[PDB]
Amino acid sequence: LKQQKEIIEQGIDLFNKKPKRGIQYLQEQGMLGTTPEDIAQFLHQEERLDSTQVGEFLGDNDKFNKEVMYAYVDQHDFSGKDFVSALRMFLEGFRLPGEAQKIDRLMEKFAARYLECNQGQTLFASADTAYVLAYSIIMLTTDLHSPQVKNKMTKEQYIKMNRGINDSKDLPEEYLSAIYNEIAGKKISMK
Ligand SMILES: [Ca+2]
Ligand SMILES: [Ca+2]
Repeated sequence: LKQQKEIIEQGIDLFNKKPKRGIQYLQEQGMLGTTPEDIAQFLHQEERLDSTQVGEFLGDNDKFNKEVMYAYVDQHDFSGKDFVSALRMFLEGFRLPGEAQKIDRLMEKFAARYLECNQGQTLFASADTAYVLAYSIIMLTTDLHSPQVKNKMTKEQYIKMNRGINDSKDLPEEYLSAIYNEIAGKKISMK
């Protein structure tokens, strides 16, 4: 159709079939800019973009996708010295892709952005500490809250995931138990 209102909704529909097709259509139509920050903002603002497609797009290895993903994470504010809440805010927006390589890029950038927003912060010696913790949380919430895993990961098990070879860049066990309790009682969701 003709009205820009309709064009945006058509782009959104097209994105839901194939993200890059939706983006290009909107760019052709003069409805969307061409920088990573333009696309990232679009991704943040349009709640009707399909959750799974946003995850696959943000996690994709192509150069342009990664730049969009960086800008997308940079438009979050992760202040407050509250790691899990930060991660929950991040993962409210879309559905994590399945491919481990994708989760890995997403978790690495999440961790870098978290520390950048918490510079006086104390627990995490390096981005790697944060990245490993974040990844362990994804694994924990998948293990605890997927009925296909019948032997659930235990608190002792979880703590092991977060050791070696850093061994001082390593997190207190009391902190890992508290996170375990938090994730066991309240799954990571989009809702
Ligand atoms: Ca988000
Ligand atoms: Ca999610």
